[PDB]
Amino acid sequence: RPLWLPGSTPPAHLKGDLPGDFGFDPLGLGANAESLKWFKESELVHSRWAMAAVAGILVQEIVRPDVFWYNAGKEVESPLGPLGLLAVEFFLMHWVEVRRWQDLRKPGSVDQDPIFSQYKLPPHEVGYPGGVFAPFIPGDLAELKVKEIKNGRLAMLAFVGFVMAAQVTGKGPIAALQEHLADPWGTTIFSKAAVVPGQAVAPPCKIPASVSYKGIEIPTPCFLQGLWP
Amino acid sequence: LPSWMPGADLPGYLNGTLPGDFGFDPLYLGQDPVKLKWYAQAELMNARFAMLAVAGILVPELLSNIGPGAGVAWYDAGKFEYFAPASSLFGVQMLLFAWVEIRRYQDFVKPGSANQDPIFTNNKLPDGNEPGYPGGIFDPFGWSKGDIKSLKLKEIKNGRLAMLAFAGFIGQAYTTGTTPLKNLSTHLADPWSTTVWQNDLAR
Amino acid sequence: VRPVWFPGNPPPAHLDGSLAGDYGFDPLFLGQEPQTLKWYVQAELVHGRFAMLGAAGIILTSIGAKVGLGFPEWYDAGKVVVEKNNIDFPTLMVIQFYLMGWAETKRWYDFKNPGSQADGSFLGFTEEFKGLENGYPGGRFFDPMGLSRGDAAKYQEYKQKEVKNGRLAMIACLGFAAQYAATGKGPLDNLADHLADPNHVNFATNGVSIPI
Amino acid sequence: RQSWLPGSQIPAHLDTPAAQALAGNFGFDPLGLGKDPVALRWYQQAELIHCRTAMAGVAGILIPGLLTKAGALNVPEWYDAGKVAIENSFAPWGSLLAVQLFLCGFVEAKRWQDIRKPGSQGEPGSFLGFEASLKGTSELGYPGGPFDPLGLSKEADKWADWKLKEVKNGRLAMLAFLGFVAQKYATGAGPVDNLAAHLKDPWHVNYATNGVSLPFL
Amino acid sequence: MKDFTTYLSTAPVIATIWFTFTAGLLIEINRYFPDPLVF
Repeated sequence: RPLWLPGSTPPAHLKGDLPGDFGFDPLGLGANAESLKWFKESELVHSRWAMAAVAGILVQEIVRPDVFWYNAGKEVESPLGPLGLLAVEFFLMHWVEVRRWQDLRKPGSVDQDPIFSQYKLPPHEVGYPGGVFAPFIPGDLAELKVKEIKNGRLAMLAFVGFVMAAQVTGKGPIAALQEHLADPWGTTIFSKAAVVPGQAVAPPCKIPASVSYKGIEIPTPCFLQGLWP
Repeated sequence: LPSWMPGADLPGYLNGTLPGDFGFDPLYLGQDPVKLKWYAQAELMNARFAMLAVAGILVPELLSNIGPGAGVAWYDAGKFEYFAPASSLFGVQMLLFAWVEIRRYQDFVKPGSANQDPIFTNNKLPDGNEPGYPGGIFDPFGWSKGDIKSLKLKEIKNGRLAMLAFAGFIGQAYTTGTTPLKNLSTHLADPWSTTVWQNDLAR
Repeated sequence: VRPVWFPGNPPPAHLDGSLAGDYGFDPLFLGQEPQTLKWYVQAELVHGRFAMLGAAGIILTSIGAKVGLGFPEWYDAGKVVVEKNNIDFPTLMVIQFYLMGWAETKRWYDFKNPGSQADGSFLGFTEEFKGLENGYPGGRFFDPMGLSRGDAAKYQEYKQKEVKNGRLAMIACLGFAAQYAATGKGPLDNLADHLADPNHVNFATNGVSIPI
Repeated sequence: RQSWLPGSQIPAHLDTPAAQALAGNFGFDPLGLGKDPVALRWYQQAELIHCRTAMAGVAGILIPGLLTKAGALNVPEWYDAGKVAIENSFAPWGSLLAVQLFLCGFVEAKRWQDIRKPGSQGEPGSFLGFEASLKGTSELGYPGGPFDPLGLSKEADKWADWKLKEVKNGRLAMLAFLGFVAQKYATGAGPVDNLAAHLKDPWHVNYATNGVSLPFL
Repeated sequence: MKDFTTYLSTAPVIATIWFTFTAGLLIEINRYFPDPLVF
């Protein structure tokens, strides 16, 4: 079995049934199956969120450059009332999330379109609605799920590294890429900072301070500033 | 079992025998059967009264905003002549409302006891007593042709709805000092800046 | 056979190695009595966890101080924050009192009666206030991640590490108290100082600790 | 069962058919003052008396004082209302005092004799027609006839409910009176105003800020 | 240890400690509240 370590031994509760495992849980927290399903769900959740996020940020930096995706929160504009937008947002989200959670806590219990009785989703797996939720399927879930989880974990890493690269350079990830390409040698946190018993150094942040939006003036500190190297 | 919460856990006692029962009692306050009766009746009364109340609110407002004895705001209590002093008429009322109250209650405690005109013994209600649903003279248009249940369900539904309606009326009136139709027209002009938080934060 | 706190001598009677951190160290036989011993177990656990809290907050704040983040020195921090804010010292204190009193009383009467606190007399919760062991209230709340309910072996190892780091944190916070009591400075400052000159930055250089 | 303190042990005499069958028991007897049956019975009666009196008093304080915040019903402060009334009155305060002493004394003596013997004032012919309804209702502290006119003592369902609510609200009314007089000593202000102030700023309107309750601060 | 506990539960030492406790109580009382005459 392909393992996250060549030549090592998987733990107890890890075998390989669920895709995306290769015997990795050094803390062995996958003991309780309840929390384990909980965490499978949560990891799928985060992976999908982050995949969507990186995709959107990338394509947007592409087509509409010079718009700091990080500062889109600030510099967005729309004639619609922001309060109404966030209201619709909250309510929509409360609904969808309570649906998914009610189904998790009680499997196969909400599978119907409660409006159109004709419409009702077939039986499926928690974390795998499908049917209408997956109408067209080329290939096999055997590979689809493994690719899903792989790409999702990778995209989580992508998103967080984008955030770091912004906090350190303020540049969009593509800008930072072109920068790295320009100087392969000097474009490294290595070439940016280091720590020694004599003295320590860290790169300064580009996210300036409390952002002054339309009256609120959001306090904008840094992520764990003092321990960046 | 239509539930206020699909897949949830209904209480045992709630069994749909009353219209509008979606198994809703998160506080288990209807475990006593006598209490359940008391409160079925109270829901009915307060809800139906809220119905007729919000109707008496809306209708004359709608007529005033169109092309007529008065166009006064519904909460403008002490202000009208009505050719008679309020206190006297109020005493009249309390007596007569007490009259439903007493025979309503009598038939609730002892069913099938109040059917006749006590004056005109011939003039009498049938056996379809159903404490809370007399009918007969209370159903002169040949209704109750349907079973009872569609009308009962829509009844309890609209009654709860009207209770909420009146609550909104009084609350938003205390806050805005305005009339409900006007408030709704404002929300229609713009909903995007007419919200609770809009106005409580302007407050 | 287990490594004694003092190699060569045999351990005491009421000390065997059943609980984590047992190296046979009760030269004063305070745990001769089972009830008192178990009580002491719980007390040591509580105090060690508190010391862990103390060390963590201290070191974080001290880093925030030394690096230019404007974080006050801990022994000044309480005063400076109550001053920077419009808070009322007695109000803070009394609310904190309320809270610690209620929770600690629950713990106390659970030590008294081992399981009466999970009876569900509380709002609606049951066994979520049921102690797994003395000083080990492992439940859905005090162990939502459920480490105790898997691999009891690694769990015992974790208990070992817990008491270990706990005694370490106790001695650490005492050390910090001493560093300030001596130098009047930040412990991280004194740290960088000993870094500068271990040969000439120490208690022997303080001359206060050793009064010669 | 519902205990004043979970985990803790229940007082034996409190854990008895009579006591647990009296009302509102929670095992609350730290000092153990009702071990004697006669004693605890007396105390039950006493708690009843105090409950009802305190309910009445707090009503007479709040409701008039509440509606004096409303436009109508200009009434003074409760503690000064004594002076106000003796001013607006006609008979001397000592006089009306002695009168009401007579009045209360007679019926209190009645209650007394009945507690001594439940079938005491049912002594036929002692009064013209009293005895008939002047007998107890098998629960000392629960007379009948004129007592419970509307006949709410007949339905056993709501019986213990009325009882529990009675004892609850009565104890709470005691506490209300105590808080009122306490904040009258400390703040010196009317309780409604004290409430208004604590509403305006609980964070600074409290005995914590009075420097009265806790002067060492 | 239990021997020690018993030795402490012996009588004259208990009389001792109770008296010490009471006396320190009253001495501190007079310290913080000097010169009491009435009330």
